[PDB]
Amino acid sequence: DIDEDDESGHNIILNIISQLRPGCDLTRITLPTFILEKKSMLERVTNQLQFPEFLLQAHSEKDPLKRFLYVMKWYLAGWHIAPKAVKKPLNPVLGEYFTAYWDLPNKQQAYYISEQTSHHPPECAYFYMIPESSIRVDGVVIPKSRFLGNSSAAMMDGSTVLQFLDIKDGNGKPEKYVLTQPNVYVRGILFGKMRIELGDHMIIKSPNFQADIEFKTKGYVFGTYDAIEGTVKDYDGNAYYEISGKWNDVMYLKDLKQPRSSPKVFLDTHKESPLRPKVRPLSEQGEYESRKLWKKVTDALAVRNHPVATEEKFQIEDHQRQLAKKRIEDGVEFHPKLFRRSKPGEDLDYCIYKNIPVDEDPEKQIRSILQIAPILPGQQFTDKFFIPAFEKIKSQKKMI
Amino acid sequence: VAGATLPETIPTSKNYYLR
Repeated sequence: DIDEDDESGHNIILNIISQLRPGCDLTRITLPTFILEKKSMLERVTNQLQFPEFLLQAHSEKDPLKRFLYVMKWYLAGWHIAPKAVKKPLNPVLGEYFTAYWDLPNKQQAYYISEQTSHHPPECAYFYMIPESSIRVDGVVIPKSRFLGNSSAAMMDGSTVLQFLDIKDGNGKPEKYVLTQPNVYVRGILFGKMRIELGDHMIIKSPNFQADIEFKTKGYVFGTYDAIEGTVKDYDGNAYYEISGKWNDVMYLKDLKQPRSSPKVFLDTHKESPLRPKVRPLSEQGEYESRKLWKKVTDALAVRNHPVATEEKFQIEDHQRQLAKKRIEDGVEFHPKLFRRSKPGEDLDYCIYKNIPVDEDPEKQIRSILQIAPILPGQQFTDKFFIPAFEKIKSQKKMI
Repeated sequence: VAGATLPETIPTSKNYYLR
């Protein structure tokens, strides 16, 4: 039954581990399909966007410190939307893309666009916006895989930039938050049972406040799994709140100005109603659009047919290796379709190619977003979708 | 430059009563 499957999976993984050394990466190593969930990393990112109400609360909050707390709430709430067993998303192919949208209770929509911008090393970029609430998010995921011995990790070097476009700072620019990502570990691979943990530091920074949240690992006897600990501070040394609890259970916030008060409930992740993204019908999706590209693999995963899932996945990744070979032969390199390389000194490697003026009518912003890629039912690809972003910005100003 | 065709009416909250 399943104890026999578990033993054979255990052996398969030991046979991979046997040929490694702590500190080296897993980019060359193919992991088995039975540790895959049925979504691409491009879609997995949208798990973290499933609580837009906290972001809407942040946007309407006048007090800067309280607004920061709501941003922290929005960002922490997404992490527990995650697979239950030891599973990871499919690694996207170079140029794979995924679009999705949300129908928000306030009759507005949220839009999401993403693309895998690099394979060596892996990187994807994503863009998310709620134009009628003046909310814009840009980010990149940069996972650097590492075998560590009894554990392995995705060292998460990406980051996220959140802007409230109609909340201006002293320079008359939108209020900006930069949010980093903790690392994702699997521990117990050598002498235990595998379990996924978050670890190390998550940094959230705004113009006037900052929070360094440590994702702790359990002690031998003391502590719990999934514990977090951090302090909300200004840039002048003043500590205002302490966050504690567990990122997949209840998180607590203690007011540090009142030493007698007790930590109060900040986030109870089992009492939250996530808002899942919507996606265009499969019949309208492109060849390298995530759900369509991986449909044969995920169908086999859903019926636990791992020989077929392994073969279908191999054919996709082998085709990508051949395409990469052809690029070398042609003397060219890949360039993303939807994201332009950022200018030096900025927080992100890549930004969506389309210019979206910060203060223009949100109906014009929505129209510009919908021109980037098919998001809503009925939208069609154009010829221009498939040319590089750097050629689309040349024409975005050549006619001007 | 547009990579996608638009819906006939750009959706907003100000025309959701129609939709």
